[PDB]
Amino acid sequence: KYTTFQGSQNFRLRIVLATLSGKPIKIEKIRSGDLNPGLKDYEVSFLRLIESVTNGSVIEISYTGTTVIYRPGIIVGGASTHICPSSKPVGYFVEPMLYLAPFSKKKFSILFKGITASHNDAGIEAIKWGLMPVMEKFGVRECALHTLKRGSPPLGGGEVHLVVDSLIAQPITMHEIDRPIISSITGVAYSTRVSPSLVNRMIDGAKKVLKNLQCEVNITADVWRGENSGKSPGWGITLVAQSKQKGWSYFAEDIGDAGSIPEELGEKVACQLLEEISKSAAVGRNQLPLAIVYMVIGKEDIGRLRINKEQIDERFIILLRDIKKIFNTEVFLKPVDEADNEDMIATIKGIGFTN
Amino acid sequence: WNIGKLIYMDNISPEECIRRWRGVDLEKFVPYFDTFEKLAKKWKSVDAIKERFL
Repeated sequence: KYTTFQGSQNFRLRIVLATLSGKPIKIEKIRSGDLNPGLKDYEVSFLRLIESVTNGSVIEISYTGTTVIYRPGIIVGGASTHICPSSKPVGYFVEPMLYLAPFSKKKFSILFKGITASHNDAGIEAIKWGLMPVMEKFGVRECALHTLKRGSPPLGGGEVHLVVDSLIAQPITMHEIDRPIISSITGVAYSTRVSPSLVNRMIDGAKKVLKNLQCEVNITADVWRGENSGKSPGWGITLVAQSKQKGWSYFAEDIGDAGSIPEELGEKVACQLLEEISKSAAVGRNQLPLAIVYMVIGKEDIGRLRINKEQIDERFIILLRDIKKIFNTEVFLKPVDEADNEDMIATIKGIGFTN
Repeated sequence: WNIGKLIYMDNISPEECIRRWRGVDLEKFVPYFDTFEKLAKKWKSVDAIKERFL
C-alpha cells in the first residue's frame, strides 16, 4: 500500500516486481483524465491471473479503477486455464508469467485461450525463440509454450499451453561481456484459414532483404488450416538471428492486416531484424527487461551484461527507476575497453537474501 | 553527462537523460522502429552489421 506508482505505465512489470520482492505496492492515477478512467479489462484479467498463481494476495481496486493496492502472496502456480479478453492476445498474459514461473512452489501449467497475435504484444514465436532461450541461459532448463490452436484477430479461438517444469532457487549469475556472433537466421512464417501461398510470399519478402548476408537463412513455412487454425484469417512472421556458441538470439516480429501485401510484411520484419541486430549486444531490446530482472533477483553476486548504447532508451530508464523503487538496486554502467563500438557493461549485484 | 548517474536522478525526465547524455511503456512488448521506408533504404546494404556474422 505504500510504495506508490503513477499511471498505467509498466503495469505488469510493477505487479511482477512486487510479486518477486514480496513488497506491497499502490498504483494510482491510472488514466485519471480519460473519458473511460482506470484499469482496462485486460489489466483486470492480468490481476485475476496473478491471483490464480499466488496464494494470500490482497488486491483492492477503487470504484472507478483509478487506484490498485497490491499486497503480494507467495508464488504457488499449479494447473489452470486463463481466458484472455479480445483486447489483448495470449502473449500479453504469458510474458509476465515468465518472470514468475521458475520461482514457484509448484509448476505453472497454464492453458491460455483467446487471440494469439497482435501488432504490439509478444507473439507465440517471440516467447518460444526470443524469451525462453534467455531464461534457459539463466538456468530455466525446462520451459515450454505448446501451440494447440492459433487464433488470429479479430475472432481468435487460439490455445497455448505454458509449462515451466524447471523450479529454481533464483536465476544463475549473468556473465556476458562479448557481442555474440550470429551463426544463422531462422524463423516462422505462419498463416491461419488461408492458402499456403501467403506464407511462401512472406518468406520471399524476408529472403529478398536477407540474401545479402553471409549466413544460412531458413524460414519455416507453418500453414494452419481447419479447426485448429482458429476463427479468423491471418498471417505473421518472426525472424530469429541465432548465435549457436552460447544459445543467444535476436528477433523481430509482426502480423499482417486484411488487404496487406505478404511480401511487404516479410521485407519489413527482415529490415526490423537487421535494425534490432545493429542496436543489440548480448540481447535485443525485447529481451533486455527480462534479462535485467533475472540479474536483479540472482544470488548476492555481481552479474555482467554487455549492452549497446542504442538500448539505453527511455524504456530502459523507466525500467531501472521501477526496479530501484522496489528492490533499491541500481544498475552500474561502465564503457567497454574497445574502440570498435560504444557498448557498455551493465553490472548488477543480485538481491540474494538482502532486505 | 554520465548516463549511469543521470538514470537515478528523479528530478530529470527519461527523455532529458538521453538529450543530456547524447545529442515509452513496457506494456507494449514490441520495441520502437523507424518507418519501413526509412529502414528499407538503410538496409539495402548489410555492411554495418557484417562483423556480427561468422
